[PDB]
Amino acid sequence: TGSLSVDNKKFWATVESSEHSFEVPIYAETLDEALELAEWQYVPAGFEVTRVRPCVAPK
Repeated sequence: TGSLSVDNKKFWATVESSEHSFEVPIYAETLDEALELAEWQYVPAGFEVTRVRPCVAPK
């Protein structure tokens, strides 16, 4: 499903490294929650979560 932002608060945490900045779908209520979610869940992701943005899309 390309439209995974189905009503749930989908966020994109920019997990960045020197070579490339990545993004993984965070699911939280607020942006602060999404933000901690990244730095919380994204430890074994390798990259460093530099940003978190709201997808806030129905698709």
